Amino acid sequence: ADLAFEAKSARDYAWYDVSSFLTYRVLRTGELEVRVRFSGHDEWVNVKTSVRERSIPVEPSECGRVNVGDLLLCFQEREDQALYCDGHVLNIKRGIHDHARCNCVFLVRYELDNTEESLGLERICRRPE
Ligand SMILES: OC[C@H]1O[C@H](O[C@H]2[C@H](O)[C@@H](O)[C@H](OCCCCC3CCCCC3)O[C@@H]2CO)[C@H](O)[C@@H](O)[C@@H]1O
Ligand SMILES: [Zn+2]
Repeated sequence: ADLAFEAKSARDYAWYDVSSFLTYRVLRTGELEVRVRFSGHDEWVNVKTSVRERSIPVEPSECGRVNVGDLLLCFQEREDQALYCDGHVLNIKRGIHDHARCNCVFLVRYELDNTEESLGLERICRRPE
């Protein structure tokens, strides 16, 4: 299977699945940027910093491969809005569960503002590798 990607947006700092790439441009400065179309509107995003390989769901049977200090894309639901953004695992309370669903609790620290939330596996994706 081929590489899929996600891009970070300058509007909200959240990551969105990239559908396709349209063109590119070089800045006076030398930074390279890329015009990205999102799946589901259109943006210039820095290649080095704001585009990476798509995060990957964790299945309950493999919840053990998530550790502290791991970087994860987290579904951060609030008021109304819901953003997928980066946080790091600070701590894990492992639960008693089978392959069907994971009741482990992952305390994450969101990178942007250092706020803290407790998430289920269902609201986190790991990074490749
Ligand atoms: O590249 C900058 C940093 O992040 C990397 O991940 C990112 C990396 O940033 C970025 O350059 C690289 O961009 C690849 C973006 C894909 C460009 C687009 C692809 C479809 C059509 C061709 C053009 O993606 C890496 C993942 O392949 C690496 O994880 C990191 O080591 C590296 O320093
Ligand atoms: Zn688990």
